[PDB]
Amino acid sequence: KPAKPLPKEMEEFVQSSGENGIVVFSLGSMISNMSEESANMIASALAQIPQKVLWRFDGKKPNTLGSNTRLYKWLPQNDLLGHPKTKAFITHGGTNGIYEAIYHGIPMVGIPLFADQHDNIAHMKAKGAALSVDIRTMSSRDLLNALKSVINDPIYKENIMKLS
Amino acid sequence: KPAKPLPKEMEEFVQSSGENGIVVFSLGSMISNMSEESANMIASALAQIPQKVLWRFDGKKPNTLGSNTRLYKWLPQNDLLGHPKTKAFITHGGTNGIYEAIYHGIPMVGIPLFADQHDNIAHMKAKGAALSVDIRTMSSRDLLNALKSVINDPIYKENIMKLS
Repeated sequence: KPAKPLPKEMEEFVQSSGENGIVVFSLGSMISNMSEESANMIASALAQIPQKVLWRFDGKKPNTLGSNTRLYKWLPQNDLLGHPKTKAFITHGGTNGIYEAIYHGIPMVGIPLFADQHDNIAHMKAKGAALSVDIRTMSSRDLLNALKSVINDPIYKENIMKLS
Repeated sequence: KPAKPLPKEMEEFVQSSGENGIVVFSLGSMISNMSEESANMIASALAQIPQKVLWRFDGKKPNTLGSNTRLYKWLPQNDLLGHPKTKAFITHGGTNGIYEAIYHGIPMVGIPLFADQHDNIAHMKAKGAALSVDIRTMSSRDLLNALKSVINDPIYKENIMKLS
């Protein structure tokens, strides 16, 4: 699972998303162990989307961050995934978050690094419950496009929700 | 964060630790990308402790797994850390996990692999809020000695509850 309310200041930010709703990037645990320009290429993508973004982040502030995007050292990932404004989930593709993504039926953009992460996202994509990015090159536009598909094209939400 | 209750099945288990209480190993997101013997070493340290242990895990069941230790592909880490029966948190030391442990008063053993994790754990260690393992060599007994100290010496708790 059941989802509990969010902290006030965070609820306030989610509610400011009107009918566009929210994107959650959690955990982004391996972003700090990548180049400043990767975080940038991503922040560039997140910025150009009408959704508010809550991005689970600890390192240096990306200098492409949007006014849509807020960086938090800790997020209630699960509480957010259960929010009625959540449209998409961004994750490395650790099994834990994909279980919560499935539970609450929130379709995903994967950004894997290690085989574990690649094969988990490959699986959800084969089930049309996610799109994936990077490994092979990546442009902001590649992520941006991935993000507008899953958010706006309702088939990805049908597909994740046939898994729960 | 607040902690909502666990799933009934996970509550039966947690309650089966009586006056020993529980250890949470979550997420251990990188356990999948290290050798089988690594898991078998850790499992051998977890088995040697009267606590029940919930380990967030998604590969090949370790063959030195204890009867006290159960593997789960997903955990409600935050609800577990909340639970009044929790004694110790084992984590790679990512920022997110150290935030819930601070919030809830749960001392930690870090098993860090990256710099952000090596730093976060070194801070916690110096606050007297955690011990740390691996990097340099690593034997089961190092992880056991660490565990018993944090579970049993009430100082490590006292220190983490000054941080919250």
